[PDB]
Amino acid sequence: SMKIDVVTIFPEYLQPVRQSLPGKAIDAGLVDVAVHDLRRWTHDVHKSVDDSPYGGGPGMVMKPTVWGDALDEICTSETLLVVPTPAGYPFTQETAWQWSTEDHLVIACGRYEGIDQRVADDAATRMRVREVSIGDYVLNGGEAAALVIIEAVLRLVPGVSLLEGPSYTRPPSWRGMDVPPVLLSGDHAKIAAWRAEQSRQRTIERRPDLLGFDS
Amino acid sequence: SMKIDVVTIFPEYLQPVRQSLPGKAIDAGLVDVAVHDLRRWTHDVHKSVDDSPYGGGPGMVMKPTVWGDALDEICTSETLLVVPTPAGYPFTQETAWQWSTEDHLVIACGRYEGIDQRVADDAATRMRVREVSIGDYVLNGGEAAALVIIEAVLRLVPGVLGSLLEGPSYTRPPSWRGMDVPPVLLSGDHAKIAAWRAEQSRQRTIERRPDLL
Ligand SMILES: Nc1nc2cc(Br)ccc2s1
Repeated sequence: SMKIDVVTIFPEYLQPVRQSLPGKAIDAGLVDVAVHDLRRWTHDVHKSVDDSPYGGGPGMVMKPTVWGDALDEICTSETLLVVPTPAGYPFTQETAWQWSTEDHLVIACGRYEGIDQRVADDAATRMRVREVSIGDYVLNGGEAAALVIIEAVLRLVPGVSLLEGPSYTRPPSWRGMDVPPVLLSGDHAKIAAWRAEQSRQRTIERRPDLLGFDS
Repeated sequence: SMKIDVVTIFPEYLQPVRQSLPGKAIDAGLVDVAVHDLRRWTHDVHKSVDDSPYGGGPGMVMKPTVWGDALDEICTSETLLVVPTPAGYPFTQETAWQWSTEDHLVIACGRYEGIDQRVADDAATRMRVREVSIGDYVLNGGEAAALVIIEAVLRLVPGVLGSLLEGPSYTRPPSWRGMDVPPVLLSGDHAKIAAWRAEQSRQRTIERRPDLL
């Protein structure tokens, strides 16, 4: 049984956890996902969570005070605090396997130009903290990255390289395009070999890095 | 003017997109996002969208006849068909910039075991097709990847959503739980601040992303 808490100023954006794979995992009781509005930990009537950056720069930075109070309430020393950010360590399949065995993930979703660095620094004095990037692109906030991380982790929880090549299903001919004959041949060895080859050939074309080549 | 059509068996998943859109952008006709339930194009009373893989193996493959009908209705010659898949070319910020000037994106969300490859192959004979991965991990389906792609692309379209790594950021208060904001940031020496930020970026990139150097 895993607990996932997500902290965000847009709790509505996390509603997709209730569908597909995470929804099934929740219904099966293998995971509990709770979404928290960060503004719950504010005290002004304006419910401010952001302020201008020290040292200059565009945009706003999320205040450490509000985050600190939120994480104080939600986290324990056993928590794995996950902070999605384009500046993070890469989140990979290996990371997903690692986190699949955790009792408690707390995902802090930033907005504006990110979260005051002291939030992660302070949290790291009492729990494990992981700032991670899900890919080399910029979002407006961490919420979609939280959903990706939850999807990647939950499908690996007990109870739930190379690129996969093309797959096919019925009918054997469609619009004049035939399924590769070897796949219809029932020869397990030949099919295995063809699939292995297709995998390695797609990998060299689409992801040469995976095989130790440039680009 | 960008139109995005998303096709999925989980249309409710894509609701945050529509909710993410400022009314000003919609009323100005800058953007339109539509979500379509793939089962609209099923043929049978059981609304079947997948079937066992030829050549054997685990999982299911999505049916070409269903997807072919859906894309025939939704796509035109001007469409950029986007297919999220862990087996794709990498989706990066450069991709997002490229796609931000497209008139029509159609995002085909399938299970990771895949859509029958003839769907993309057929589509590619009359439109541009891009099979892409958003990272080096497997998701059960393309829906969360579609959310990431939509957000990364649309935030680059003026007014729609409202190298080295970035270093740390700070705001008030100047001291919090025993930690002070780096005094250089309060120095009023803006050339020095820029140099300090450059070094913080260098250190963070070496530590977290040595591949970038
Ligand atoms: N690719 C990603 N972009 C962002 C932007 C913000 Br603001 C917060 C988290 C993330 S993860």
